[PDB]
Amino acid sequence: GWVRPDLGELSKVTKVKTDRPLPENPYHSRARPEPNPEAEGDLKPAKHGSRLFFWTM
Amino acid sequence: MLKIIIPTTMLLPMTWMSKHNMIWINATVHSLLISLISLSLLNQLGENSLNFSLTFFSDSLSAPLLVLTTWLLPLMLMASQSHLSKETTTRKKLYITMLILLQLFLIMTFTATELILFYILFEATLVPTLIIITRWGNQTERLNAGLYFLFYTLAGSLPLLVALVYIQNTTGSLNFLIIHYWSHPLSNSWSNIFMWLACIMAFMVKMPLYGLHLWLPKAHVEAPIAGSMVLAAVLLKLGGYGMMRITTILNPLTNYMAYPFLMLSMWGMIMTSSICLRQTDLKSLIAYSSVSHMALVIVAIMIQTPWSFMGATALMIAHGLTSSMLFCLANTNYERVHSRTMILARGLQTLLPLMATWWLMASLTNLALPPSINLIGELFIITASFSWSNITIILMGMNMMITALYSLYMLITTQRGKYTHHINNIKASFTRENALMALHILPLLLLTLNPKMILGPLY
Repeated sequence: GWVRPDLGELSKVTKVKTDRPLPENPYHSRARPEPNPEAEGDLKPAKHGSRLFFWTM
Repeated sequence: MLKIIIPTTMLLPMTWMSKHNMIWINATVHSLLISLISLSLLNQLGENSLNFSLTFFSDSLSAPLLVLTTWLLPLMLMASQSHLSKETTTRKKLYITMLILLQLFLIMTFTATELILFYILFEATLVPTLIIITRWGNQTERLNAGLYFLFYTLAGSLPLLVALVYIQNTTGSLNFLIIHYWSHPLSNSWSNIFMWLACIMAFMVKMPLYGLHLWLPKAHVEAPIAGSMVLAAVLLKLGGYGMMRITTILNPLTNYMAYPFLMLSMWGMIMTSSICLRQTDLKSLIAYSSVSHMALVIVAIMIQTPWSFMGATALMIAHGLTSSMLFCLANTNYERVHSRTMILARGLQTLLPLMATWWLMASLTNLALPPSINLIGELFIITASFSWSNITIILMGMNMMITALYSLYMLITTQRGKYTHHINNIKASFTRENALMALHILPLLLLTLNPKMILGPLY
């Protein structure tokens, strides 16, 4: 009592109702480095302008 | 302080757009006007300098230099009237532009409030003078003259630049006021002595120093008449004005390793004066006498005695004037005879009496005859040296042996004596020569009566 699978029918992707728990860390990844100190605040005029050599502004 | 800077900046459109005939009439008539405008800068406080803006300021040391430069500018105009009459008008306008641009860079240089701003405008002056010396020069060697000029000055200038940025990264500011208030003792480490060597050798080269002096004989002699006065009168003295400014952070190493320079000046001043008495070219005499007086002021700064700083300013202006009449006078014999040999023209008072009158009073001014500020400034150096070392007098006293031994010597073989009966070229004196002679020497007796303003900041 069997049925020949139709062409393409057997290649269909399928869902499996396994009861195995999800692998939390499949790659065994470690702790990741924390991000760089983020940027915040508002842009205010540069104090005393360029401040390069004698340029007052 | 843009009271003086801008009208000189604008003077370039002025001469460039002036008509064909006036140009020089235009150039003088406004350069005198700027001179009395710069005469305002004689307003000093006690010790707090005149701080006009963030980048520009002046003090009791800078102001006499500013008036010297600004009032000088008309003088090479009239001095160059004769020499450059034949040339077309466009280069005439260009030549005046070089003179104005030179005085322009001088006045900002003396008045910069930030050390590097001084430096950028310090060596910015060789660029126009290189044009003046090389293009408008007369004799063949003028080609090598310019090379000797810039390369000597630059050979010490670049070490200063590397030193200057180092102080910037170390202290945080090169500004005169900040560096003076936050002045710190320059230690005796081998790193620091080379730092001292870097911040001193730049000015020493165009001081000049004995041995490091060849450019002036090879430049002033073959420089154009206008160019020659300006070099000796003021462009000598950027190193000096800088020297009293940068010497506020080089302590105490200055009192420890200035001996080789104090050496080389003292022997050099006698050496330069002695060889001055033994040249066949009169123009070399003012050149060699210039360094002899100039070697004196390096002694002043090295001991850095208050009295030494007194005469450093006075002799600077005194010699800066002193070389001016002699070069003007030495010019007047030249184009009349087309040679700078004192032997060829002797006893000119039998032909030019009034020229002789100017010649001798400029000469006795070089003699440092009191009450003229030539002596009093030069004398204060003697007193400071005696405080430094009582023995010092003899070597410098030997300098009061050679000066008049030559400073009246060309008199008795250029203006004084008999005349050779073959030169019919010698003619009457055009009033220009005597007129510029008047504006040249009459000041030095005038502020002689009132020496405190040109005495310097140590008043």
